[PDB]
Amino acid sequence: ENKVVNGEASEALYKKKIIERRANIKFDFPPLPDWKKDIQPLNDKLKGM
Amino acid sequence: VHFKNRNVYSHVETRGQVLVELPTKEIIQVATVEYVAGESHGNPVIDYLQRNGQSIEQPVNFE
Repeated sequence: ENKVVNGEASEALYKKKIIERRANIKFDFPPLPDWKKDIQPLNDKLKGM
Repeated sequence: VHFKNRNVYSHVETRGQVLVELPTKEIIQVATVEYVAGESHGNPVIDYLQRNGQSIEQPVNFE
């Protein structure tokens, strides 16, 4: 009934478009450690050594 | 029906009688049809009957 009264053409507005997942290759070089969280607690002992 | 344009009613009006035959073989209305649309792409009452029911007479067309 909802199809008929509105007619057919309207339904494109509710038959929602969905995203196809195209691939995403990346040249992920290693994540640089945070200076403050990672490097600095080791730096006091290792700097210049 | 009144037309808004070539393709759409300004007003569907559609009315009449739904009928039962009693055990006496007398007949009465047991429901009224009372439909309006204004605009629509059809007429759900009539659309329904063609999809769910049949004419009381049909032509036995020859082959």
